Amino acid sequence: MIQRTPKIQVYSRHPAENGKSNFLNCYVSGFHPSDIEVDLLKNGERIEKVEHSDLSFSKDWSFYLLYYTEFTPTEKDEYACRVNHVTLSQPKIVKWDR
Amino acid sequence: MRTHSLRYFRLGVSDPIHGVPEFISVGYVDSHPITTYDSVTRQKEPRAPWMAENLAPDHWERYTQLLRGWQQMFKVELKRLQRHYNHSGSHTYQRMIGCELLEDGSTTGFLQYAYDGQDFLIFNKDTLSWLAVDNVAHTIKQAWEANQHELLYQKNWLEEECIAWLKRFLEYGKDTLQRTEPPLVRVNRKTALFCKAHGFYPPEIYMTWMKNGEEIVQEIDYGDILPSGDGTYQAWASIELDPQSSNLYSCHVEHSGVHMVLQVP
Amino acid sequence: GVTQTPKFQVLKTGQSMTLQCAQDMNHNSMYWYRQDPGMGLRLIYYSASEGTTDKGEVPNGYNVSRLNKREFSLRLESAAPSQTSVYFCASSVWTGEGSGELFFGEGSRLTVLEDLKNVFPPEVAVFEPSEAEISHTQKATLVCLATGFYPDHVELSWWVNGKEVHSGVCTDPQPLKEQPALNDSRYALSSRLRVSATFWQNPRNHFRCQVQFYGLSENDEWTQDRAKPVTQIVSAEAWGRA
Amino acid sequence: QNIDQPTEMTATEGAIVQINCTYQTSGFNGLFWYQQHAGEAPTFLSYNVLDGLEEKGRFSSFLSRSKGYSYLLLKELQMKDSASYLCAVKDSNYQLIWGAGTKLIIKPDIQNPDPAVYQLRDSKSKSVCLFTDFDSQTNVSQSKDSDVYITDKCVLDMRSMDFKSNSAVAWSNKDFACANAFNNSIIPEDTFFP
Ligand SMILES: *[C@@H](C)CN1C(=O)CN(C[C@H](O)[C@H](O)[C@H](O)CO)c2[nH]c(=O)[nH]c(=O)c21
Repeated sequence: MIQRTPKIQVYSRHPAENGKSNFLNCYVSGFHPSDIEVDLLKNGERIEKVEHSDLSFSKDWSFYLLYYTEFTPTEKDEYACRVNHVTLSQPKIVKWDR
Repeated sequence: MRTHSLRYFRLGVSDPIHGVPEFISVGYVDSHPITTYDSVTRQKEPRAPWMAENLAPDHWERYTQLLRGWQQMFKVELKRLQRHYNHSGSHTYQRMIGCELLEDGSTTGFLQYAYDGQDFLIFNKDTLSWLAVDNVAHTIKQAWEANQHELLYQKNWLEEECIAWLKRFLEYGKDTLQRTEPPLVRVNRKTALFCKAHGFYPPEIYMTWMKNGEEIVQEIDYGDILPSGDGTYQAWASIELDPQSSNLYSCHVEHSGVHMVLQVP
Repeated sequence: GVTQTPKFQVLKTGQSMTLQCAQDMNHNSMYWYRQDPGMGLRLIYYSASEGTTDKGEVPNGYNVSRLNKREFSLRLESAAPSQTSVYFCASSVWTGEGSGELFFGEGSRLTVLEDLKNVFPPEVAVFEPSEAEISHTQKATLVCLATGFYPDHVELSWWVNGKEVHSGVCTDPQPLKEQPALNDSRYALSSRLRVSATFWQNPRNHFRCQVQFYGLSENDEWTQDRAKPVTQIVSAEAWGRA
Repeated sequence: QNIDQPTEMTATEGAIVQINCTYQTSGFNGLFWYQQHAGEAPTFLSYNVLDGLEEKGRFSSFLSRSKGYSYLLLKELQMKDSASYLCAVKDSNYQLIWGAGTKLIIKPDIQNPDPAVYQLRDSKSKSVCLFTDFDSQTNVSQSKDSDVYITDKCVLDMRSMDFKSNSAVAWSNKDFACANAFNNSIIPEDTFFP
């Protein structure tokens, strides 16, 4: 009954270049159980139109998800992912260090 | 070709949250979801366009009925485990079945179950026996091994039916499952050396660094293969630049039968 | 085991009819089949698990209801002659198993007719053993005949001294027709019971041939003067001789 | 998607019979054999899903998935084995496909043939003739005149005496006599008419 905490990676579909519309990806992987909650933060603000893949299963009985949303990067903006899990008391934030 | 796999997962939760279904069953070919069913929709549906384009509605009708009974089967199984374990609350029952078709034509098959994400029972199609991880599993193994007929049927499905299914899907989604998009590989500086690759399918790739012609696995920081979300994948591997010295480092990448080398000035 | 009712039924074209089936075995899957001469079993409807049903191979004119984990009822909202058949209810532990074997009910025989006008209970007569046979073989062979009955809804039994006997008995499996030309022909069926000539010569021995006939039910309207051919037993007897 | 097995097979008491079955299905998930007596519920006999012979008592079942072929083998045949044997195959969708079935007929081993025809008189005076005790080799053909009736071969077992005999019944209303009864059938020459 040992739980596994999620692994949160923040990155972009293609290499980041300011002024060109890209995609920002939050890949939450290797967590257990399947109840998870993920949001994408624009300078700390939630992003409404955020899409995600359906839940998916791993050989090692864990699960993984991909939350992604369209965006255009700017030097002014900092982007991070917020994930809450049963294994987390404080929701965790992961910044996008490009 | 390459190696291809067909897998069928089942998930059960004893105390579902509002919305979080108490049964989900998803089918994969390699890494692509092909089918989905859950206790809420109570019907089986494709997750890939080429699955629906090629399977008649009577197929989905038929397996929808089967999955409904299988969903019931799973609910009962999880109850007995929790009773056996003297467990209460929410608990997870999982089961993965599938097969592999290798490049050389050899096949593999597997079947296993897991309780609370823990390896619980593993099938062995080559000895017609079950591997129990603890006493509760052994008690289940004692019963399951009794019906010797089911073990035999298990072996046949894993070895023959599964492969036949998988081959069928390979042709159905040939233009997607059997495609290849080569990776774009660049080298960065950050101070270490980042050898990044993006936009490549299939997702399996090998990357490593070489010190003048000798690999150093210990001193290489590999990154996971992540999905870019457009159907391709990306990954990277970093290495520390010895400042007091100066060697000739080089990035090596293997992907879908192509070996590629970049050299640092 | 698996209990399905009724064993026999007679229906007029356009009637409604329901077959009961229950299983004591705590199975999840239940099936309704129709078995017809010439071809194998054909599934009508099936219930892969509680609270779920689906059409089989021939679901036209039929409907089913998974009442609970135990009962799976089959309905004929309007009977047709093309529906005359033997219906078997089966259950298995689960569907999708490999070795999951089926468990069948006793079977239900239906005969759908344009009108009940041709339903006639059998006439049963018993013929004593030939004198020649007794002194030649030391054994007495009896013969029983059921004549002019329709439809083929009979069960023939032998009753020596009030107890059903099975040893030394042979009943025709297929009852032949009295007038084979017509398709509405009456059926006739014969049987044999053989015992030691010592048994036959004892006059304190009572032999009875019983024909159980399944005809009209309790809520079947009957009009014509000739008596209602309700489900009934027709017997003929005989005693021992010199 | 079809299943093929013979219609009728006749084998002698105490001998061996091998009922064949060939199947062509989209996928395969096991091959079943069911026994079903006259007017009785079918019952499970054997399941095969991997190639090879499986033996259990007198019955044995063989599967060759590659050849799409199987057979039920019944050893030391008994009179009680007369029934229909149903060959059924599960397909890739677990849908169970039933063959037409095979009707098995066990000829008794008539030890001491005593062919003869006897007349029995009505207890409440039609009249009938009984062909009994003949060899299992003989067969009985239908009558030559409509309004004259004959039944098929019938085998009774006097289990107490360990004695079995064949029999058939013929009757009519007409004119009709026991000597003219079974003229359409090849009757043993030494048959006795009193
Ligand atoms: C939907 C068409 C996807 N399937 C399958 O096609 C078949 N399948 C296999 C099944 O579990 C075994 O062959 C059988 O129970 C013997 O071990 C399957 N299984 C799942 O658990 N989930 C699925 O979605 C499918």
